[PDB]
Amino acid sequence: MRTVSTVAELRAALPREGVGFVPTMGYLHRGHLALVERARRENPFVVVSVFVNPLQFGPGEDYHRYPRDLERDRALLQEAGVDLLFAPGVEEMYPEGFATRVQVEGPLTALWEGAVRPGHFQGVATVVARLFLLVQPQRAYFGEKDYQQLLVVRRMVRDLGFPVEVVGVPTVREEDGLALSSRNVYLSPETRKKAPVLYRALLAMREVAGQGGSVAEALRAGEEALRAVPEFRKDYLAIVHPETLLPLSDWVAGARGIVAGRFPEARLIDNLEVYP
Amino acid sequence: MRTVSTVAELRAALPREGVGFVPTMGYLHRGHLALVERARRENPFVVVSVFVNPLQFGPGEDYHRYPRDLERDRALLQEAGVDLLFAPGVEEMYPEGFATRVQVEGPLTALWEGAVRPGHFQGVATVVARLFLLVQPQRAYFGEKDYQQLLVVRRMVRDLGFPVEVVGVPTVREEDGLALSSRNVYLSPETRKKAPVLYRALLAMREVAGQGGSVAEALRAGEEALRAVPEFRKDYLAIVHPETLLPLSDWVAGARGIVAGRFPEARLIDNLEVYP
Ligand SMILES: [Cl-]
Ligand SMILES: [Cl-]
Ligand SMILES: [Cl-]
Ligand SMILES: [Cl-]
Ligand SMILES: [Cl-]
Repeated sequence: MRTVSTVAELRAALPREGVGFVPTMGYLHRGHLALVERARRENPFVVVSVFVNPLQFGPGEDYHRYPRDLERDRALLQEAGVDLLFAPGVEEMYPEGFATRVQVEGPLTALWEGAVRPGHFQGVATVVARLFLLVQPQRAYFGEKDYQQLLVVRRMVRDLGFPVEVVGVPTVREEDGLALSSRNVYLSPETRKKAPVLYRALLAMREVAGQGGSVAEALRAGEEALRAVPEFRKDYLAIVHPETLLPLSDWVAGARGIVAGRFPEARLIDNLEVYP
Repeated sequence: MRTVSTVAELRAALPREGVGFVPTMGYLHRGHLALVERARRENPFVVVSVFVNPLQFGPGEDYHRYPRDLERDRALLQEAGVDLLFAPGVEEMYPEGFATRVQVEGPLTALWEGAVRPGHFQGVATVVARLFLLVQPQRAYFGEKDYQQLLVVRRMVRDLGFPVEVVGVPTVREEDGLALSSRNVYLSPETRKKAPVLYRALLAMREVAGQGGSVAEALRAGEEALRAVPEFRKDYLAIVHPETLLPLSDWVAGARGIVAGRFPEARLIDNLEVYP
């Protein structure tokens, strides 16, 4: 695996065909590797980027606190069979004079995570657009854990016409169900025990949906699950349309349950298909 | 030459390399042809788009009356040796659900045209980004007459990483100096006679610059020239830095004289290098 940190070397190290791409912010875990394997198996050349993007971190968030361990990532990727690792510095990605932004507007970015993290999706859209242009991938892989982000990237791709196939990969979970996330390291031993509540709430809703319950009844079951863990401050809990993320008035194939909230030392999010 | 109106036909007809691209809003004139000849000479495959982009027009502007005649444009491009003409409908460029925008921030889009036309450059950046992604050109050609627009496109390309070489082509003018423009068709016979005043003012500033006069002296000469035509209501007249568009206190190579204003039936703009 060749490691590069500049745009110049990146472009020269890239073939024009069969590129599978996996954008990440470093401090990789079992979950990221699932994306890399998927990419490795489907494309002759695999590229993974590691870059903590300042643009998607807003006021009051964890930019400087974000987990960083390049050598650990470089060793993990090298072993995963990745051909190219792009680990640029902030000034390589955003040199002096940088002033362009890409943003998906409307309900897709105004609701849920967009309401809790204003400006977050503009930062994501901007860095993804740039990465797609620098890498020119045939396929790009994203985790379903960040479902809204996945839809935002798909919308930007469809709207602007990027010739990139965006692939969503199922969420990797711990035995107790806690979705893997680099931010889980924030959790203390005690909070980690309560963390499974998000997935628990989501399962409660899927259960009602399977028993023939209404959307409203499913939401109630989910609310109750969360209420049992007051330490968890809920941001939102809903059952939304799989493509528009609008609250559902009735069930539709692919109905998505989404939840988010925060414990004192960290914020967590999760989602799951509740119907059928 | 072949004419296509859908993204599907476009992508299927495009080669992977050697594409020279000229984006336009139609109702072509000799000036557009200069861009086309430049692209034809420097590239094996030439693509021209004709699309009046609603995103770059304001509510009180001329979107509805903008000159349109695809047949005449086709005949012209046919003789010019163009390979592919992309003439999409609004529905094809911006289908239901379209919600993404691209914008260059800062003084570059806030000054001059950006102040007179709020949101104009976001509209330009957005459609150009999309056209670049659909066409995937090696080189894209723009007229220097819309100098600020040329810089904005260059900044977007530089920032996002578009593998596109943006070529600026010198302005084509009538014998009396008026820069050719599709909107010149709005001018009444009497106004057309007074319209050369913008170019005259620019020439007056270059004259002073060439004689060793100061920037301030050059501006006075330009203002005096404009005052000869009271029917012309100036938006701005300045001598600016060629890259930042900031007003100059002293001469620098590439110093650009820029002017814009309105006649009752049409708004005109023009610019010229006044130094050295
Ligand atoms: Cl990540
Ligand atoms: Cl983040
Ligand atoms: Cl045009
Ligand atoms: Cl316009
Ligand atoms: Cl307006």
